[PDB]
Amino acid sequence: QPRTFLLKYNENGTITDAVDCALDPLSETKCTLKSFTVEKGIYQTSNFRVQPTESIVR
Amino acid sequence: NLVKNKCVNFNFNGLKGTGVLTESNKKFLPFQQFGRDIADTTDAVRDPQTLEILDITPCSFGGVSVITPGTNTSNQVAVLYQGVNCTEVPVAIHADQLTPTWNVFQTRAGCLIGAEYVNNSYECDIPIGAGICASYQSIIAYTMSLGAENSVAYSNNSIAIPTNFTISVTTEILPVSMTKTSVDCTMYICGDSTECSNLLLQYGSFCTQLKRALTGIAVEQDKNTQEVFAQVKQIYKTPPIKYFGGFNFSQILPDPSKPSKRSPIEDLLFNKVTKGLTVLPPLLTDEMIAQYTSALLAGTITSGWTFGAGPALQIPFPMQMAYRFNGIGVTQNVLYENQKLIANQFNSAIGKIQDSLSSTPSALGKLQDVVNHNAQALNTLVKQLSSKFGAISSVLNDIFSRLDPPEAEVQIDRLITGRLQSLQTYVTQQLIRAAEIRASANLAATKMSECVLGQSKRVDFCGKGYHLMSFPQSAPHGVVFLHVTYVPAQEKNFTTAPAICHDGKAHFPREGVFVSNGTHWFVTQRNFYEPQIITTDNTFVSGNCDVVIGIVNNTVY
Amino acid sequence: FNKVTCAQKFKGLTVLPPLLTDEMIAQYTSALLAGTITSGWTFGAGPALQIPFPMQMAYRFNGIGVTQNVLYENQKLIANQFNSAIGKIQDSLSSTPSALGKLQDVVNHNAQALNTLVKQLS
Amino acid sequence: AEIRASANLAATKMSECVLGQSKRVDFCGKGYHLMSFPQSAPHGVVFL
Amino acid sequence: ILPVSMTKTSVDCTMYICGDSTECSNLLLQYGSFCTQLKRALTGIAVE
Amino acid sequence: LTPTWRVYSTGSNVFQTRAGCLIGAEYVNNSYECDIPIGAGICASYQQSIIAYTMSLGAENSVAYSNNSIAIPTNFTISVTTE
Ligand SMILES: *[C@@H]1O[C@H](CO)[C@@H](O)[C@H](O)[C@H]1NC(C)=O
Ligand SMILES: *[C@@H]1O[C@H](CO)[C@@H](O)[C@H](O)[C@H]1NC(C)=O
Ligand SMILES: *[C@@H]1O[C@H](CO)[C@@H](O)[C@H](O)[C@H]1NC(C)=O
Ligand SMILES: *[C@@H]1O[C@H](CO)[C@@H](O)[C@H](O)[C@H]1NC(C)=O
Ligand SMILES: *[C@@H]1O[C@H](CO)[C@@H](O)[C@H](O)[C@H]1NC(C)=O
Ligand SMILES: *[C@@H]1O[C@H](CO)[C@@H](O)[C@H](O)[C@H]1NC(C)=O
Ligand SMILES: *[C@@H]1O[C@H](CO)[C@@H](O)[C@H](O)[C@H]1NC(C)=O
Repeated sequence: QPRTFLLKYNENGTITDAVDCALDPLSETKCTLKSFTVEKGIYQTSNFRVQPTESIVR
Repeated sequence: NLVKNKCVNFNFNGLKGTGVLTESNKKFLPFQQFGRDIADTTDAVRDPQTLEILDITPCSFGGVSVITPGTNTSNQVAVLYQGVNCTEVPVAIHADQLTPTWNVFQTRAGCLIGAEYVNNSYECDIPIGAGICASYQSIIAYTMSLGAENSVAYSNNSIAIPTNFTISVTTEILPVSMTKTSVDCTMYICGDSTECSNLLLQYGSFCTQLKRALTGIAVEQDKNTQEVFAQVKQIYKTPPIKYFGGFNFSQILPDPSKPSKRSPIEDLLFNKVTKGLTVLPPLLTDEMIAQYTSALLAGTITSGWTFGAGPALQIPFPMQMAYRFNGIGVTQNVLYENQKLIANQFNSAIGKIQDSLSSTPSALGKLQDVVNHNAQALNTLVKQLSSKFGAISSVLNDIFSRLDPPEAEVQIDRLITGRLQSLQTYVTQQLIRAAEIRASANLAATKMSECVLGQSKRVDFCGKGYHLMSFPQSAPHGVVFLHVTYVPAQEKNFTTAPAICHDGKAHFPREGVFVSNGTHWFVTQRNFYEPQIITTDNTFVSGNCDVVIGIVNNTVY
Repeated sequence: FNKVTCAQKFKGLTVLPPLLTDEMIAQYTSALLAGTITSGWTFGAGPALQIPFPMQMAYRFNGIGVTQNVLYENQKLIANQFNSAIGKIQDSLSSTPSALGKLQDVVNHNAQALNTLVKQLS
Repeated sequence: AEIRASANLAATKMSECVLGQSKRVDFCGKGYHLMSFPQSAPHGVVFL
Repeated sequence: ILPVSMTKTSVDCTMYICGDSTECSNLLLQYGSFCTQLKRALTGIAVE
Repeated sequence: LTPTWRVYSTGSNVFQTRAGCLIGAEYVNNSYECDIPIGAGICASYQQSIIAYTMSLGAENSVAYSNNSIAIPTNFTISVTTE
């Protein structure tokens, strides 16, 4: 399933945690902000929620 | 098959793209086929198999905004939809987790889902727009309040004359200068590669222009400091004795025990504020800037304000304040009769200045914003080196060794353009930010001249209220002012009249207003209740009686 | 408000509504207008202190160096002159001889920049 | 940036021409200033 | 008459450059952090 | 490097500054007004030779906060500036 993930590394090429974007508005904001920590405030997302459907050949 | 009202990828006549088919509109004609609006992208298409029309629409261009109480606290969200009304169904198909976070409130900006609207109003916390704000266990949307409701009982023949004052000190923070940055263009974009330099000089004086532009910014920062401070070439010294008529200045005068001679307030301010690139040091160091501040501070405690217009003329502080009180419109007798009270109020007020700065998280925020901005820009510029810029490798040497000479020239040119484009973007930001700092520097210089070197009659310029004094304090990349203001208090109502007619002649007050408690009429100034017996000295006879509206009978004698 | 007087959402262009609405801004000016009539130049430097308007006019007349008796002895004449002057303001602005052009140029430039951004996509 | 300069200028007129009497020449209109009245406008302010 | 505020405009960088092209996402990402730089710059204007 | 460049690379007239190392100027213990800015309160000028020093803010004049004491002018001077 095509998704977008924010992979985090600890200077050793190993993932400590990953943000699953498009899962919910909270995670999508972290995906747009490119940071696991979000400061207090209002932010605008990049519309990662929607995904393309099956292509229609015509 | 064909699918309507979905996010499918349309492929009519080999035209790729993702959109929504919708229905047939726009009045398609045999000549008008594959039509497009000002947005182009062929918003309307004709079916290949049939003759129907499909209007392509972008897949859920909602541009939603998410409100967060910060990850430090508990996680919560309230998505605000811009333009979309209460229905909120751009793409109903989506993961079930965020379906509840589409508790429905329709604002002017749009429908807000994820918080409960509260009919109560409070000071704005998280601005959501359209006169609505947010506040976190659960975030609540509340209409902002313009302030406490107040009403003035306006009435003719009625005046409210103050009977008390209050000495108040307020803190004003103004950035004065940025951090000078110098960059070697050859070293920045062509690292350890002489062959790269052989191609860089082929581009021309593009590198020279960027270096020259940053030079003007760097020399301007020293000018800004020379404008706010360095306004008095003479360096005065605080008198040995420090008995300034009961007034206390130990919190602002330089501390002999301090190695850097910074004042206790200045020390508090300093602590709070925290290749190819270079950070040039400022011409005026803190030890010299603070010396400039001490000279102005020592030149205002004694010698009055005269020192800002010529020679310094000694004037005892109790007398100096009296004159300043005359400026606000209060007879000097008030200062001398209440010297003990005013001195205590000034001492108490200045004592709380340090606590106000320490307690406030946003204290010295203006100075910190400058530091956090240019430092971020330098970090962002450095990260541009790792950017590929559509090249085989960010390493110049790598491209040379792994590619043929006629094939390399394409790639380095691609990389050289990318690095140059990123570098000139940073210079443009610095130039724009320099203008903003320059405006503050000019504003700070004006306040130094008008509020410190003299007394300003401008309303709400030095401080909130009637301006009395001003004391500057040095700060990292900025200045701090301590405005001393006059604020009336304890007002009482009195009955007034435009004029008093005696022996057939109208008597207008030379200064102050006419007051009377109900028995006898009096003359008091407009900023302090000081009753005075009406005589011919304080009232000038002008014009015949029976020509003014609202006169009252009385015996002026 | 009357005389001052889209499809870009497809390409990502958006307009953020102001935090303070027009009614909210208009309410702020009403407080300032009410504050400066009942009280004179005192509400901006502490608690508001009531004063009759002719008394306030006389003392503002004293600011320019004119004695108070001038205002009181010509209260009717001054009021009529002031009243007629206010009336001419409405019709002068209603003619719109590019008087409100300073505000409209801000809107025109903003629309011009957005328009040229979309046209550059072609 | 230009708007901010004008916005700051409007604040000074708000605090001096309306909140008090200004002795600055040609600041609050032409002639000896007496008082001023703010009026809201779309994306701007108007002084009388 | 003095202007006070201008129109607050925010533009999504990815949508403007790439017209729903998944492959273009990769390229723009490789270009660098100009997308975040422009959004942050416009955000400061809107707040101001 | 060339022999002429070595003279300005290492010599007797060496005076390290916060800005960096300075060669070709002699550090004078006296202080005068700034002529050519260098950095960190250091200014240089060509007196015969190039001399580096610390800029002086101004003359040290002390006034007396003597209470029951006042100084009033007995003359005046009209001057014209230029902006
Ligand atoms: C005025 O206020 C001060 C402090 O607010 C208070 O100490 C004093 O008693 C009051 N009355 C007089 C006459 O000063
Ligand atoms: C000023 O206040 C400080 C606070 O501790 C005190 O130590 C000092 O004696 C005071 N000086 C005068 C002159 O009031
Ligand atoms: C009102 O003022 C008169 C004038 O001195 C005085 O005789 C009388 O006691 C006052 N009445 C009060 C303060 O209630
Ligand atoms: C005072 O104001 C009231 C309110 O209408 C008015 O009726 C009365 O005539 C006024 N008195 C004077 C002397 O202006
Ligand atoms: C007192 O007031 C009355 C009525 O306002 C007026 O006619 C008269 O001239 C005034 N003076 C004397 C001395 O009566
Ligand atoms: C003047 O100041 C001194 C301290 O320098 C103090 O002892 C004296 O009481 C003050 N008053 C004079 C004598 O005017
Ligand atoms: C001082 O006054 C005398 C008047 O004779 C004259 O020398 C001049 O006007 C004044 N001097 C200066 C330097 O202004």
